[PDB]
Amino acid sequence: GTFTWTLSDSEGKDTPGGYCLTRWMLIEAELKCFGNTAVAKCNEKHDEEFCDMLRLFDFNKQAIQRLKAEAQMSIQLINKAVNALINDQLIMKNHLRDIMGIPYCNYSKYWYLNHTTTGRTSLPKCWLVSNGSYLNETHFSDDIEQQADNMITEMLQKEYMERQGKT
Amino acid sequence: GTFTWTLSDSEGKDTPGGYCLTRWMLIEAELKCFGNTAVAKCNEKHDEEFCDMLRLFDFNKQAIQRLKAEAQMSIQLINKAVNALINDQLIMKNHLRDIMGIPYCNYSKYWYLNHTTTGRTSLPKCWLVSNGSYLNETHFSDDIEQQADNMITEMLQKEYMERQGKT
Amino acid sequence: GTFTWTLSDSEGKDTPGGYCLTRWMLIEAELKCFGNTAVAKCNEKHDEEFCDMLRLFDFNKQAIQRLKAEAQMSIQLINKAVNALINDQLIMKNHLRDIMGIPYCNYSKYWYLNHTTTGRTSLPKCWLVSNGSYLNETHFSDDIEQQADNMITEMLQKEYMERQGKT
Amino acid sequence: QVQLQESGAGLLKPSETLSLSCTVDGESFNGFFWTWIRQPPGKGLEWIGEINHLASTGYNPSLKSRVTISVDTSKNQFSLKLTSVTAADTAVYYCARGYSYGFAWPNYHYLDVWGKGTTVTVSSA
Amino acid sequence: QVQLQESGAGLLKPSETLSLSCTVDGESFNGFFWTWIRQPPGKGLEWIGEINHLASTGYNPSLKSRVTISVDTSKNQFSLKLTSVTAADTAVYYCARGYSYGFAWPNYHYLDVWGKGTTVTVSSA
Amino acid sequence: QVQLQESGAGLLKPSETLSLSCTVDGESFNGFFWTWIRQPPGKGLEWIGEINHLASTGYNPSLKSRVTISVDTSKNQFSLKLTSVTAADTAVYYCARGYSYGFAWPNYHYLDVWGKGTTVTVSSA
Amino acid sequence: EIVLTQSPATLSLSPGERATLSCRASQSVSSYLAWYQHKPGQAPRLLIYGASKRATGIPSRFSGSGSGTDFSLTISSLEPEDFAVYYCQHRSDWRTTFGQGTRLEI
Amino acid sequence: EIVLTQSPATLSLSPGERATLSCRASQSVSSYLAWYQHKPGQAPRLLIYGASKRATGIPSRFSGSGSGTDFSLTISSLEPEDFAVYYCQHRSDWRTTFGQGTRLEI
Amino acid sequence: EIVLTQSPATLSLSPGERATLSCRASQSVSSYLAWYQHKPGQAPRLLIYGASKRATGIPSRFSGSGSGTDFSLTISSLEPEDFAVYYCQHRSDWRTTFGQGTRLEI
Amino acid sequence: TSLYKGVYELQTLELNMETLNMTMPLSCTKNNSHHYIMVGNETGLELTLTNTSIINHKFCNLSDAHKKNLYDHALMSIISTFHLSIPNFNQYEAMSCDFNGGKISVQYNLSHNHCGTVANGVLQTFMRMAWGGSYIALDSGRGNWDCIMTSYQYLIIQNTTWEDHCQFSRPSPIGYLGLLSQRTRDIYISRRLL
Amino acid sequence: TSLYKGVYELQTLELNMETLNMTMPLSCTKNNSHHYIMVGNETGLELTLTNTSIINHKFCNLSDAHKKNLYDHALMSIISTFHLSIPNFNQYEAMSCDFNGGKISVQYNLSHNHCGTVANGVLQTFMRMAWGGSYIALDSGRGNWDCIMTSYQYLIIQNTTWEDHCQFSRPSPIGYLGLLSQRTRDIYISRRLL
Amino acid sequence: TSLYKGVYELQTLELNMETLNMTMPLSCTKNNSHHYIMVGNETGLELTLTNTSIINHKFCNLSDAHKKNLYDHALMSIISTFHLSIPNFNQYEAMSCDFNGGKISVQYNLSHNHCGTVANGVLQTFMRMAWGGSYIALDSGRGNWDCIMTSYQYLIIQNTTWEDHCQFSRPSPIGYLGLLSQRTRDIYISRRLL
Ligand SMILES: *[C@@H]1O[C@H](CO)[C@@H](O[C@@H]2O[C@H](CO)[C@@H](O[C@@H]3O[C@H](CO[C@H]4O[C@H](CO)[C@@H](O)[C@H](O[C@H]5O[C@H](CO)[C@@H](O)[C@H](O)[C@@H]5O)[C@@H]4O)[C@@H](O)[C@H](O[C@H]4O[C@H](CO)[C@@H](O)[C@H](O)[C@@H]4O[C@@H]4O[C@H](CO)[C@@H](O)[C@H](O)[C@H]4NC(C)=O)[C@@H]3O)[C@H](O)[C@H]2NC(C)=O)[C@H](O)[C@H]1NC(C)=O
Ligand SMILES: *[C@@H]1O[C@H](CO)[C@@H](O[C@@H]2O[C@H](CO)[C@@H](O[C@@H]3O[C@H](CO[C@H]4O[C@H](CO)[C@@H](O)[C@H](O[C@H]5O[C@H](CO)[C@@H](O)[C@H](O)[C@@H]5O)[C@@H]4O)[C@@H](O)[C@H](O[C@H]4O[C@H](CO)[C@@H](O)[C@H](O)[C@@H]4O[C@@H]4O[C@H](CO)[C@@H](O)[C@H](O)[C@H]4NC(C)=O)[C@@H]3O)[C@H](O)[C@H]2NC(C)=O)[C@H](O)[C@H]1NC(C)=O
Ligand SMILES: *[C@@H]1O[C@H](CO)[C@@H](O[C@@H]2O[C@H](CO)[C@@H](O[C@@H]3O[C@H](CO[C@H]4O[C@H](CO)[C@@H](O)[C@H](O[C@H]5O[C@H](CO)[C@@H](O)[C@H](O)[C@@H]5O)[C@@H]4O)[C@@H](O)[C@H](O[C@H]4O[C@H](CO)[C@@H](O)[C@H](O)[C@@H]4O[C@@H]4O[C@H](CO)[C@@H](O)[C@H](O)[C@H]4NC(C)=O)[C@@H]3O)[C@H](O)[C@H]2NC(C)=O)[C@H](O)[C@H]1NC(C)=O
Ligand SMILES: *[C@@H]1O[C@H](CO)[C@@H](O)[C@H](O)[C@H]1NC(C)=O
Repeated sequence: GTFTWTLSDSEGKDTPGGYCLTRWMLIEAELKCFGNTAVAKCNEKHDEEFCDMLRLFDFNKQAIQRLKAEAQMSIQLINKAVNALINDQLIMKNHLRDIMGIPYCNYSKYWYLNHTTTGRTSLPKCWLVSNGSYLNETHFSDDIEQQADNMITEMLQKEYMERQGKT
Repeated sequence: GTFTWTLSDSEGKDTPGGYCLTRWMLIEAELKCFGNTAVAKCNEKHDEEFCDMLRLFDFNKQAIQRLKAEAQMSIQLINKAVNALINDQLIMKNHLRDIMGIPYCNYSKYWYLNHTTTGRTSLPKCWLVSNGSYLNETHFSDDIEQQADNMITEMLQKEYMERQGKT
Repeated sequence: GTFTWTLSDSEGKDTPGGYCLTRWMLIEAELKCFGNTAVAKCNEKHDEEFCDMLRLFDFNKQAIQRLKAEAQMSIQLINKAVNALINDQLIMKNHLRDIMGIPYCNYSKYWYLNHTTTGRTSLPKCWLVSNGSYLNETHFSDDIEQQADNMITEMLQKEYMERQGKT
Repeated sequence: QVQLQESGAGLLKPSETLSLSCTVDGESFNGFFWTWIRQPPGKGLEWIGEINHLASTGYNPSLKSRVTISVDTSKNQFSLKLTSVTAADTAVYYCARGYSYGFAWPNYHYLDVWGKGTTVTVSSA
Repeated sequence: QVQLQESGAGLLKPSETLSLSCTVDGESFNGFFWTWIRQPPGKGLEWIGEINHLASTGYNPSLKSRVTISVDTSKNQFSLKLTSVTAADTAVYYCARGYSYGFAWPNYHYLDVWGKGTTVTVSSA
Repeated sequence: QVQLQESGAGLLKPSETLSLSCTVDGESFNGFFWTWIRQPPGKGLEWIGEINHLASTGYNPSLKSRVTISVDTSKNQFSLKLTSVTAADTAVYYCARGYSYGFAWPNYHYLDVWGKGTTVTVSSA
Repeated sequence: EIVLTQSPATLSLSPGERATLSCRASQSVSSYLAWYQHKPGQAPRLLIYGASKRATGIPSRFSGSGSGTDFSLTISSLEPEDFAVYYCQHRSDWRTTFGQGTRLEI
Repeated sequence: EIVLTQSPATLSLSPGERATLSCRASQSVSSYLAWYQHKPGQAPRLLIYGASKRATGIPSRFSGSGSGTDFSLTISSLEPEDFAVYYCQHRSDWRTTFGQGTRLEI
Repeated sequence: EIVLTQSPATLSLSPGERATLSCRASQSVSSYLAWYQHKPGQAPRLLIYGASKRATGIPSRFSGSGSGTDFSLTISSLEPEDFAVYYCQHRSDWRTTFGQGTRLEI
Repeated sequence: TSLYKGVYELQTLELNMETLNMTMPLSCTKNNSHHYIMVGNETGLELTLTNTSIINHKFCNLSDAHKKNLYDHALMSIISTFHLSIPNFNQYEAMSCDFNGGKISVQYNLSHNHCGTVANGVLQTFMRMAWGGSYIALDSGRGNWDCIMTSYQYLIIQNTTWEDHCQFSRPSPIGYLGLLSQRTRDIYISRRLL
Repeated sequence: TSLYKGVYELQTLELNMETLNMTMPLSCTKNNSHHYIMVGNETGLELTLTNTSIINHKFCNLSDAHKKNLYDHALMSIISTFHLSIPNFNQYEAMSCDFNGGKISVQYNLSHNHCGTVANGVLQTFMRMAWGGSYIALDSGRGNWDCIMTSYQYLIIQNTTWEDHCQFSRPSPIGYLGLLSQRTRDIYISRRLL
Repeated sequence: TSLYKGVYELQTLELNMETLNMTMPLSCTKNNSHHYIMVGNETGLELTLTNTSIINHKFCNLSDAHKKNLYDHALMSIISTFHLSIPNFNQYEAMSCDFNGGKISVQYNLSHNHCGTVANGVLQTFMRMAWGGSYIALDSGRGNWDCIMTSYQYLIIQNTTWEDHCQFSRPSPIGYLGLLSQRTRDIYISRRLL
């Protein structure tokens, strides 16, 4: 089947319908909040590693809060929830890319664009690795340019529909 | 994989590309026909319990009509068709919500909005249960309100494109 | 889960973001290139047999080029990649249609429309079989007509947004 | 209306084998523990054992090596055999229908339908 | 051209064992039932048995206990041993190639290539 | 600081059973191959065998049938028994701690901590 | 194993008096006890089950109570036909046990 | 088990006459019968298989027919070389059976 | 099975000279050899392991080298207490073997 | 009577899943102790949580049952799915069976951390299989994480004929269908060559 | 030549599945009785529906075959997938094998409601595995629901070398790929610890 | 510092998957030979590629270990998933185990085309389970298709306590989660009734 876990409501009011990664969920021990627009893509896309990690972290937090946590683990629980949380085929694709010598996602690192003035961002995409190191930014700058173009096009179309609605 | 069962053509001509639930499929033993707009969402969404029940009921009817039914049961038939009909992860999501004390869908009851004048409706959503009873409407009226907003917005946007097409 | 294999970049520059089937991949031993518009649907549709075949052929080519091919087969490789490549439920649906006497897709033959002047085409759809033979075109010409309508409507809508963007 | 009819010889000599049978006429046969009980003279009730329609059995430990209880669902009967009977086996023997309720607390069990009873004496005369 | 070359002693005494071998020269060994048949004097054909290249065998039930058939695919041969021969085993013995078609109706089977045949006589002289 | 205390009678007659024990004081018991070695007079070192904390063993092939090595991880001890000792078993016997590194090339193995040793003589006197 | 001890061994009571019989279990019961009446020359008769429920045809003067390890059978106004031997019975899984019995006499 | 009975036991005909032989199975056959010709001093020769199919080297005068339980071999015009013993043969799975044979003589 | 031959059997060297001892394995070793020193009246002492690294408390004059089938132990300047018997040692999986030994004497 | 945005009436429907009876099993709950999975209109399985066992031996003669081939194939399939869905099942003595004459009787012995017990895995499987109406009999002793504990000593599954049993929950195929994907997901290895 | 909306020409293409031969098995049908699954250009399996059995014993010495390790690993994988895909298989006598010398010979006995039989399950799996060109040999005796019956007494699977066999249907990997997800889905429990 | 289209700054984040420790196992690599899968903050499994075997017998007493029920259930589950994920495992002597006292010790003998060997299947499973960190120890002997060869003779899996071992790669649940779907996908049949 397909993943189904709904993300819990973001704690930060700055992103009304988005999602926030707290200081514990990040290596830089800071808070990163992504807006509703970026987070809505996580409901429809099937190949976004970041949206699978969001579902994993959210499931983790909710399970710790609503179930009585103990040190002994209920392996059964994650075993039954896994496919409701992530696309195991995304993992398989990254494995296939690895064994074929293609740069692949190891789910550690993600990049996104930030429109400084507004604070709006894009949905983070996994930072690929190859030969034991992260790709240098120049090797995938085309994808970054594509993401910037997409953010421009989607915003312009939203403005068009807005202008239409107001009039 | 993902579900694939195409809904059979609706008997009722009132909904040309929609789907109709006959008196047998409903507890109130009446006929409820949903339009093409609501039924088209069932082809693309992965978390709509109602669209999985529609696929189940349609599979049932087609099996009864095209295969020679006998009292001895073909467990194998549903066993092989199940994942082509429903998202088993939707079920897992409702189980996880149940065991976490979150209101969950038990696939019995569904609510939808009806635009009285025209008769157009929204895609039915599961009426959640908690503590052995159905949620009171006031507990999820915000979601109902959201559906009304969506039911307005998408239609208005269609009208915009309509204006574009006629001109 | 859901398929995840990204199509490799098209060799032909005529279709910048599309895909090309070389003379070996086709029975007529010719080259058929499909444009980016048709190929983009393969990223989001779940019931398109042709997009599953595209993923199969592309996986085959990439395996032959990046892995050292030997005559002994790595059954293991396809066994692990299959669900990243194709929707097995699409196959199940075609099986269910077959056993119910409904015309079904046997993944051999596909039809598409070609806008002669421009060379743009639609996403190929499976040519169904029944009673051991291919359906005559008149039996599914309505679906073909529907596809032509789609090719008009989506293009017109793009033109509308175009008019919006330029102004 | 339920009857249990008990049959079997009650006149035995030591080292022989007591064979009793109880036939059930009235109501169902599944879902009950068909039970053998005995009362020795000048003593209280003593549970011999029980069996259900699946041939699952329970025996009094002090007699396990010597007691065998069997069932025949074709004619709704159940039988008790006690091998190598000694003077301690002189008693009145009852078959009874037991019902156990374990679906909700408090659980309960009872023997509600009893047979007439068969006197069994073992002696050298 | 297909040839079945037969070998084995034909002069036997009662209670001995008959040992015949048939070697196939020509075409494949698989896909056929290599068959032993015998004809007693003043009697019709009698099927002894058959074997294929997987060592699967079929035997006449009236001789099953005492008859054994074996195969050697390395040199495309098959052998018949009949133990404890009596006067009823005096006969002409043939090896033959059988072909069975069960892929479409009507199914058919035949023995198309036959060996020369070996006379086997058993007596006390 | 690790010691390997050694105990066991060194005076034996032919056909008896040598029984030696070695207890480890210091550092861990797991991850090592506790080893028995012997030197006969006028002869080089001879590996008797080794055992780890999982009771997996290795023995010299010339003695396998006749040698047994055991462990007890409760008190970190390991024992050697040689049955039916003959004149060829007169030797000094050592227990030792072996460490095998097989995680990267070059692999290596050594016996770094040795016990004092026990003289074992077998004779008819 | 659960055993039942009945109290007292014997009772001497007049007709119309209240009779109280006790049954003590060696541990908390797997299921509530049952009470039987037994007369010479005839089979035991089920009086009470579930420690408080009358069987079919049992007069209302027979009552029961108890829980844990303590159970009791009560005859409010005992009739002349109520003089007999009374047994408490318990059942754990596939093991039925009887109390030694209490004799009720005039 | 499927057994075969041939009819008749002996046929007396002159060269140039039509010979007809029947084979009857105890039940509907698992496989259409074969017909063999057998002369003294040599191995039997496969004449017909599948009840109607001529083997290699078999002259056209040999024909066959039948189904179910009834099968027949026909020699339209018999030459002197046709006087021999004829056998029908059946095979079920791993069991081959022969008819007792019919003598075709002058 | 990997076996070890030491060369030579005995060396006659004055103190301060250079001592070289060779160990040859019947095949390419599974692991690099160890070198032990052994004196009468006491236990053997681990000198070298991994064929080239000194154990704890081993003076720097002890060096090792080798690979494949050839290994060597070297004493740059040998003190009077260095005259003893030296063993090479190999281990394959669950099998330890020793060289026959080499005697250094004045 | 409930109007949203002044023009949108809130309306409801309830599906009669009973009409799916010929093509898929339907499970429902009668009360705390009794639950059912029906197959068609003639046969099904009764699952009872109970302190009263009906089997007092340690046999489960599955291979002999296969050889005799007298049982209902659909019911055997349901039994197989249920058993293969139990997580971390590692105490074969806890399961006893009777299959004589083609009947189906299966008894799971739930007596005894409580999480790493056959009782927990069996009861979680039961919650999924009898989803809807299970909750009233379950989680009496609240456990850590998703752990379930009840006061019952046995879960018994026996064949039964059709009857209107769904007093507490409506018949539904969801539990069975959902359990289909759980099969073998959490079984332990008992030998090296499966 | 067929024009839609006056500007849209209907055109076709047919995929050459044969080019996939090096990375996935390809199934095709030669005629009613003979069907093939090819692995590469050198080896494969021949599946024959036939009244002529080639094995006349009850053995299938799988463990000895594994330890000897002489067979083709891809072919054994295909055999395993096929057998694990059979629904409700409960008659171990119906399957016999020969693996001596590394060859693969597997024979399913189809002789005998026809739905609850080994023949039905075996033939359904065969229809999925040899999908495309199976229909001509199958459903001669029409059955209830998805039930298949034929007049064939045996299904035989033997290793074979490559040859141009696909006279009735084009080679395709679809059947094998589809069966991959059916593995173990409808197997019965034969013991409590699997 | 890295602006795109003038107004889009390229920014990055790295997830601390260690925070998932209470709900899912986390695997990481310490160096070429040592790898870990931790379950919570108390226990886990150390997987070592090594020439030094620790078991020198042919037993793997899984049934007796289940019988005694002394091991950690989560660790046994991880072991089961790993072994069930190996493709084409057909040499049971290649796997030996010790479970006495509830400990977990499992040893795969990788000694010996190299593709159709237990070594290849076990190492592919190890690459998936210890993903993100296995690559340094693997692909030393390059093989056809996805085939892996190494110079190590053994893979050893033993339970261990928590320690900061993730020197070479960050802890991650991805390998274990991905392997969950691989279970039983490529196992061979060893008898007719599973
Ligand atoms: C999703 O979640 C929701 C919410 O949790 C679930 O909805 C529940 O579904 C169950 C099952 O359908 C509902 O239970 C039904 O209730 C009706 C109405 O009962 C009420 O009114 C009765 C008078 O009309 C009254 O007697 C009842 O009280 C008495 O009985 C109940 C037990 O039923 C006791 O607890 C009370 O103490 C009291 O004694 C009550 O107030 C019932 O009628 C219905 O039972 C009938 O139908 C069953 C199903 O066919 C049969 O098995 C029963 O035998 C029974 O039969 C009919 O009974 C009638 C009343 O006696 C009688 O008149 C009639 O002749 C007789 N036969 C026929 C043919 O009609 C059943 O118990 C429950 O109310 C729902 N809860 C809510 C909050 O809506 C839903 O199921 C979930 N879905 C899934 C898939 O899990
Ligand atoms: C999806 O469904 C569709 C529709 O159901 C499937 O389409 C079918 O696919 C099959 C398999 O490819 C097609 O069958 C092919 O047909 C062609 C054409 O045959 C016709 O023309 C011939 C003359 O050109 C003529 O002889 C034929 O009739 C004779 O033979 C047939 C059997 O083939 C008998 O039934 C007739 O009674 C008659 O005797 C017929 O009219 C065939 O050429 C083709 O066979 C060749 O190729 C095979 C595959 O490589 C080889 O195995 C064969 O040996 C054969 O080889 C070639 O034969 C040529 C003709 O004799 C010869 O000239 C040539 O030299 C020789 N060799 C080479 C190297 O070329 C095959 O039989 C079928 O027609 C399709 N049906 C439809 C309606 O289109 C589709 O497969 C399905 N897909 C899946 C995945 O299931
Ligand atoms: C996805 O792919 C990417 C890219 O391939 C992976 O990213 C790698 O992730 C690993 C694992 O986290 C990173 O390794 C870490 O590196 C840091 C930094 O090390 C550098 O700086 C040190 C000084 O700051 C320096 O000493 C280091 O060199 C020395 O050590 C290394 C081995 O660590 C040797 O190879 C060198 O020869 C040299 O001796 C180096 O230049 C390390 O600090 C870090 O180790 C600490 O943390 C570990 C995890 O907790 C602990 O297990 C270690 O014990 C160690 O502990 C800390 O060490 C500090 C430095 O000594 C010390 O100051 C501190 O007190 C001590 N303790 C604490 C509590 O902090 C670890 O080795 C690697 O660099 C990444 N690579 C890249 C290119 O970014 C990513 O993991 C992949 N994801 C998945 C899921 O697979
Ligand atoms: C492994 O588990 C056992 C369980 O009894 C425990 O005693 C042992 O200490 C553990 N091993 C390690 C290395 O932590």
